Amino acid sequence: NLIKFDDQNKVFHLHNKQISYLLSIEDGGTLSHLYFGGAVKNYNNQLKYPRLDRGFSGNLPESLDRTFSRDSLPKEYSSAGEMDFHTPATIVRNPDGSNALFLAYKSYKIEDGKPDLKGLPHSWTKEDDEAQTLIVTLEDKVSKLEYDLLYTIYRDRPVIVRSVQVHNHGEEAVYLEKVASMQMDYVDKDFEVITLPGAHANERRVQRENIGQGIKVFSSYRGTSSHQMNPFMALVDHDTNEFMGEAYGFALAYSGNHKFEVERDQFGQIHVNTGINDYNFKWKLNPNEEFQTPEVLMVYSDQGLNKMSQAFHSLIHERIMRSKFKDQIRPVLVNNWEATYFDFNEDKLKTIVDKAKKLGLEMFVLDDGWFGHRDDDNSSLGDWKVYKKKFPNGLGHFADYVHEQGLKFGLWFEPEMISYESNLYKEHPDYLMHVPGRKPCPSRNQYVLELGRKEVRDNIFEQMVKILDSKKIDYIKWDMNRSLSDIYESDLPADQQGEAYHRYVLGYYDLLNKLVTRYPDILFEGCSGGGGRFDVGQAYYTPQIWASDNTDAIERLKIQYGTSLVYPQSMMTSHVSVSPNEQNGRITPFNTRGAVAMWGDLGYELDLTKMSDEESDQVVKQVTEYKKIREVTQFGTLYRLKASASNQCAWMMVDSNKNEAVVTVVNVMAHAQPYCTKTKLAGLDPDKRYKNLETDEVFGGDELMHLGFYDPIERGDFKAKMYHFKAIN
Amino acid sequence: NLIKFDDQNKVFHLHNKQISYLLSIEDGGTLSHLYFGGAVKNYNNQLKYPRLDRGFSGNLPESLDRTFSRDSLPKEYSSAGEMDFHTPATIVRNPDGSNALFLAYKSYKIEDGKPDLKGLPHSWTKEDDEAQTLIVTLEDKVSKLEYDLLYTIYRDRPVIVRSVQVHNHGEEAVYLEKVASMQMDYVDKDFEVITLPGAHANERRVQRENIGQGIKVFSSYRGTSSHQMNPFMALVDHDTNEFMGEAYGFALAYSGNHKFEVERDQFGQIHVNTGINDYNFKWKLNPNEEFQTPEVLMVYSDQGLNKMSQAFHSLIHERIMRSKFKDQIRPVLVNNWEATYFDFNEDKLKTIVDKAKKLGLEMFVLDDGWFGHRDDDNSSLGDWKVYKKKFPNGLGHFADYVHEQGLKFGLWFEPEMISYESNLYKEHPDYLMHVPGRKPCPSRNQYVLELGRKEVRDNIFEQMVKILDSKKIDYIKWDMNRSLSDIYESDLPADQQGEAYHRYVLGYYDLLNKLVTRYPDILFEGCSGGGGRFDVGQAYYTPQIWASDNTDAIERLKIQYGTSLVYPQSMMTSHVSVSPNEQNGRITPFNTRGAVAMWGDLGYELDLTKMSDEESDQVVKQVTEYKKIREVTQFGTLYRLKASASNQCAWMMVDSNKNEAVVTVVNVMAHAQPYCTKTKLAGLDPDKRYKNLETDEVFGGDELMHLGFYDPIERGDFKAKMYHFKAIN
Amino acid sequence: ASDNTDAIERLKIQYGTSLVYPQSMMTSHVSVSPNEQNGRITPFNTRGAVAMWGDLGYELDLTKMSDEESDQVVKQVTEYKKIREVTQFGTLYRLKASASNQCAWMMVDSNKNEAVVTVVNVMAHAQPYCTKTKLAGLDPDKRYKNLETDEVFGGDELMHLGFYDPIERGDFKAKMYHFKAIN
Amino acid sequence: SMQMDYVDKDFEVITLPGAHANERRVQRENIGQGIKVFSSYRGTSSHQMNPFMALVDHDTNEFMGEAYGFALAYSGNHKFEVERDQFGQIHVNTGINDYNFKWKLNPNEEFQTPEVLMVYSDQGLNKMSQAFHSLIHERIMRSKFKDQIRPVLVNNWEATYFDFNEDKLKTIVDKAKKLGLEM
Repeated sequence: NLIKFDDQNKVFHLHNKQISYLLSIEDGGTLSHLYFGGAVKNYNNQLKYPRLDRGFSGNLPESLDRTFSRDSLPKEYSSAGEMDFHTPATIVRNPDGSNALFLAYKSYKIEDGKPDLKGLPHSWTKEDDEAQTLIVTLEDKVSKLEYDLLYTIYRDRPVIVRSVQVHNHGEEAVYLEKVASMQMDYVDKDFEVITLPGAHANERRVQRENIGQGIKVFSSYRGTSSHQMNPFMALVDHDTNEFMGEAYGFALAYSGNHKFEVERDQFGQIHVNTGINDYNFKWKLNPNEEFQTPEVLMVYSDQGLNKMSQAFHSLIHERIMRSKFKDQIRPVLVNNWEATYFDFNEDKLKTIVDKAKKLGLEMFVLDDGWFGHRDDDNSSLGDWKVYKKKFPNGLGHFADYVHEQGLKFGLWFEPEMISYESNLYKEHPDYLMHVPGRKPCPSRNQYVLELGRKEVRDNIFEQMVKILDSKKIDYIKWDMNRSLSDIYESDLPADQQGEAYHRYVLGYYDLLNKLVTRYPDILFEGCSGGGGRFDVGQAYYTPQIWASDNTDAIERLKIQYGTSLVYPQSMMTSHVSVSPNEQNGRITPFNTRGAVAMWGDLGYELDLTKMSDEESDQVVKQVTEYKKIREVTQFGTLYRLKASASNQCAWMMVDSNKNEAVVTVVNVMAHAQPYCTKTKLAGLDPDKRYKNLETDEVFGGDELMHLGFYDPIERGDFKAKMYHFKAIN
Repeated sequence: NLIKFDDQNKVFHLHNKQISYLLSIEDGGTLSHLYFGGAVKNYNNQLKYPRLDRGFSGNLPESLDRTFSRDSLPKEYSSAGEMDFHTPATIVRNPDGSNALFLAYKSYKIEDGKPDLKGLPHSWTKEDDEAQTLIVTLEDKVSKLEYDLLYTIYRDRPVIVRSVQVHNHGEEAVYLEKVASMQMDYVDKDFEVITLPGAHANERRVQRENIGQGIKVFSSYRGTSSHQMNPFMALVDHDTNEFMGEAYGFALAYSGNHKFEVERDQFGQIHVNTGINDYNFKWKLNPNEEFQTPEVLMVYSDQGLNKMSQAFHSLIHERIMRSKFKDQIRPVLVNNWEATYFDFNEDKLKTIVDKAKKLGLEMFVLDDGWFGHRDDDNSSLGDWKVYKKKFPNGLGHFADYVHEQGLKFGLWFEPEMISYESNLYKEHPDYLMHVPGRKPCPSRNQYVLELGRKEVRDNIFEQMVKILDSKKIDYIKWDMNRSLSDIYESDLPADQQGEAYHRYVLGYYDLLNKLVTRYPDILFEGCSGGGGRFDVGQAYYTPQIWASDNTDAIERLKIQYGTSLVYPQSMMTSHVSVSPNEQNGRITPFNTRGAVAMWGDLGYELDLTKMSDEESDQVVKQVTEYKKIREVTQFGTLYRLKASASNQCAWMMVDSNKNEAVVTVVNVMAHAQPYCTKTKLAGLDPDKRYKNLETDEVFGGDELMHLGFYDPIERGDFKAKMYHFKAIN
Repeated sequence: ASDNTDAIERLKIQYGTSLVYPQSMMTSHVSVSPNEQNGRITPFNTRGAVAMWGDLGYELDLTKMSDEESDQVVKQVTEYKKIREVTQFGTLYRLKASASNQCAWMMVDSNKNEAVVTVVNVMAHAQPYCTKTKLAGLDPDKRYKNLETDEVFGGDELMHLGFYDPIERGDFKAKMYHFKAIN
Repeated sequence: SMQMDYVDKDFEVITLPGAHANERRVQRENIGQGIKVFSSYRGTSSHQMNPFMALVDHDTNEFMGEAYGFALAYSGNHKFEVERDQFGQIHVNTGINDYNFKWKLNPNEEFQTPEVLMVYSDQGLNKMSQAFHSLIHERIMRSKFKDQIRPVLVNNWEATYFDFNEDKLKTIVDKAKKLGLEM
């Protein structure tokens, strides 16, 4: 069906209408990568790697053929100790102290659908016939280890999904010092690389570079996927842009330490690994045990980055996210954090609720400060019980009030964290993650829990169900405000402390899965001081994620633009916040804040009771208009049109039948002598006729995409305009 | 004089007329990097790092101050487990299984001269007073480790030399999983990075790149400094070129596995480590032991890359090389490898000696094939006794014949290597480096010796002195023709197998040092399939090195150009070889091979007896000319003028008093309609008057550097011209 | 120099004008905000600092200024009279071009005893990169007192080390420095 | 007014294009084969293209590298031509634009062109600019005021446009006086 093995020339071919993926069994049972790209009907050996004696690239054991080398062949995988000098995909530590591993082809099987990954988020299928998986097994006969390489192709997607499962069939333990989820080697490709670096309050700007000889590394070891480097990269041709050219995307489905490596070697070849970062990673694999890596989603586009991005959005939204809310319009909420910070009580919050109701908002979210005795960020983490001074009648009483006003109710937690000045720390001080005999380093004056221990998770779990069993909470904002610095797990032997990072993430997933599974009618929004854990693995549990603590309309342009490179727009949230902006002091028009916050799932995060009449009227109009378009903005096909470095940022959504489109154009710097700009649309049907619903003028889809229209000329920095088109009969 | 500590502001200042280097003791005893660059007389706290609370950049143990972080401060050093998220300079494994180290300032001392590095090559002083060394001690009071950071400054050079010595003052062992020789952090610099990648027969092309957010790694783990990536890196301004702009050069004095890391972080700062590669590196440091790293040479130029390169040339030549030959003109020799390969006997070689004498050559080097039963490269490594079939009366009989013809005699060895097909292997099979139980991988159908074992080194040492004590050998070419792939040392415990790479190099150095020390009157030429081990460390033992097995005049332009970026031209050798070229098939003029080969130390490597009469005449003239100019070409100050991607490559040497200059200009591709080009000189005295010794015309130095001269126009590819100027009274 | 009197677009106009023409040849006025030609909003102090690069003037209805703006004018005028000999006639060095997100320049009197430096930041950032400003045109062996802080630095320090620019929130912000050689 | 031909130079060209309310941004380009023309025929030297050009090495910046500056001393139509030819040589003309220029020169008459100032810097654009500043200020400008501090003036144009009378201007004058303005 989708996957065939030609036993004549030892070539595996994964194939659908859009893509072909070819790999083969070369000399020494070496698994060789041939091709990933546009579909071909057949293969006829034209990509067999040329034989050449290359100085200092050595050969297979006992071989006299100097023209074949594992140091030059493009491959599907690699290891330390096989006469390869590229950065290896896997590294094993053997009882004799060596790091040797020499993998050779053993067998394969082809099966329908794709197997569940134990303890990890993963992509899946609705019907078994919609995908197939190839599992190629390699073995080292001396250490008796077997590596299963998994490859999944979906029938209807330009996607290959890969991961690795290691098995110890020997009599002694080994340690896994590194296990990449995949490796891909290219020949005669002159790619550029695109990644999404950033910082707190500055996530995921698009960065794009040449690849020189050596290794470029994009990674995190913060215990999280991180603000500073998203687990994603794309390889593109020099000329690829948003609308044309080839692109290969690689998204790692994992929310902890990642490592993407892009190496160009001495023969001009590009070698790529992705998976769990090997930094302090050393997994003890006992006899008869197995280790499963997270998976990587790989997308090929033959036609620009929007098309690449759209394939990620569709896969994530349709075959990764489990939430019952994933296909449901998301509520327009007010969140009180920037509005009040810690300085509030119930009565203060009730006036905000009352104002939210008059403005037509749909949900009120209670943010940090409701619990323990949290008056500031120096205490109380670990004590998930209401702070009575602020809620004298309990939380249920406030929740009832919110519901009474026609609003849903949301609540913030930070389940992974603990403060010295908490009841939790006084009763269970060993729950705090640290190295015994060493003072731990603080970050935001708090510390991290040992989520690798069941007892620790059970305690936090029980605290939480005590609040959530009332079913008065409709939504949970799950936050996480520091990286891991003191890496240890107190109940493991010394020789297993290389497991602490990954066991932390497994425990996080386990606790999280337990809560979203127990409360399927709760909308969970992920958060980590903004977008510090914004990845495909997280999507599996939370259908939306706070993109950034930076709520400036202008800096949000670059953050939402970069985020959309991988993640569907319904997965990121965006709030209208006060001006001057609280993080950078920028002054922006209220209407621009609105229009930028409608790209993600719209909400409000400012003190609504302090808005002028004029601002309130604008909120009324924004919310009324958003309710009419949000099915299209939240779930339509997304096209990036213009990137902010150009002084304009523009994007649009089109519904799946191309009958309706919503376009936004934002101008950054004003100029006294402005150049005329045009905006051209994308993704319309050239033979439909579209009415501009503001002006009632009608335009062929062909006109909107080829002619476009003039952006209106106006004075003032930071101005936006929106357009709404609908196909007529 | 050169080093001061201000104990009130806690600032160390190393200073001479050219450079200043500033570092301070910051909060928490954190050693902070302030500045390295043009000299300043005083310092007044203006570079104190700004305090800002940065999200997810955590703080010191027990500190309430969030505006200071080891994750944002620029530093002299760093480690895993100190709340820093950059790639760490050092990583330690403790008995409790953790990788935590927390270093804090302990004390300093300032000494004259600089201390010897045990078991390693290093720079040194002739008079104590020409340099001073600052040693800053940092400690971790829990593990009781102490790290000594050494900083040496020479009075008359724009150089800082750095290394690290780790001491275990606790009661239990630790393991060192990484120990960088140096770290340097920069603020608000938008550098490009230059490196010297290549391949076998394609070494050290200049590569130049932008630095994006993430980590760029330039490294080797071939057990040698390598063909693929030289242990060198420079950081430069975007507008820096050969003649102007700032440049920072870093050369690691080490001939094993290296790793240069250049990270640009989330706050736009650039973070650099250099040292021994941490790949499979794990050094067990028992109580009361120490570990010394190789040193790094750092050069600052405020005026282009020529001036940076010249500071390295001068340091290497005057204060690193130890050979009695280092200041002596190098012989014009013939080497028979490309002339005959393996297919020769004594009588064939004698005709070549005879022709060499007629042509005025000064030395004959007997290359591979003279020993064991070496008829091809499938046997005999490890059997260093003459091959009686080829030398029926012994090696001394041939050596004597060479001397009778008035030439010196050189001999090739590959002391680090072993063939299965050898007496060495038959008698001592366990000398062969391999993981017990695993067939080793072959490369050039040979294997590596366990140089980490005294027994093994002594065996080879004794074989070699038996030949060399005859006093009949004036020169040794020391070759090494494959990388290390099966990494183990049979006499170490399993938990010390992470010492195998570094013990191998230490053993190599130990054997090499012993031999060069016993034979001060022998000229040693290093080699490793060409330039696979061309580094500052090797220079300490061998004053010249075979630059590449590529002997094509045109590809050698790029190899020699990139080589000269760090290494004095007297350290590289270059031979006129046959056309068509044996490696790439290019056809070049005999004159062009001559001119390109006089940049390095000139030699011939082709069957002299087969040359036409016209070529013999060219050789006679080349050799007669070279003897006149070679004091200037071999030891004069070097200036690169034009790089070959321009279609021209040009360079010149000027003697120390600027009275004599030799210039070479090579045109690569001809054109039917050629543009006129000019060549301008550099490094002359503008107020001297220089006679062109071919034409007798006289030009002011100012004219030669400002006006230059037209290059002659000719047809034909791959043509060269040389000029020789001398100052007149 | 231009009918455009926006402090921010004036950075590029004044920068390109100075490529050829002495600064005393161009005039620059403090004008109202929002700017009348492009609608940009800028701090009053930034308009002052950019308008002192050329020969300073005011072009706005002085009778409509708030008391706070009038005090700023009094202070701008008082400061400008002290320094204008150097800013109008000192040797001009451009230091930073606005596309870098900063525009900076400085004037040094003919004996290198006095210098006036201006640094203007265009876009604010939530997560700002530290920047330094290095001076040019000073005597490396003179010692120069910052007249605001009273701290003293060698000419060599000010040109090779420079100093950290202060980190502030808000778009379109300026800082000036006045150095004078001491005995 | 002049012509300059270069051999084996791989210059970039800097010019000062703009528009009304947007004059003299720095622009910097490669020179390909063909002719690049920078000019005015507005009867003035113009907002759109200042009569100035510099040729610089690729690595030249504000502080280092060679630069050649060419300023045409003329306030009418100019034309700067930078031609790179079929043999890689660079040919430059500067003078009065020839566009609808046709001057009848009778027997025994003469025609004098405006002059071009050419500056060579061996050390960056600041140094080039400083030489233009010094020449223009000391050897071109004739005005008695050229060496005198320039007055801090208020100009009423953006303050009132056309809508004023004397009484209104007098209130602005009074306020200007309180603020310490001089004209």
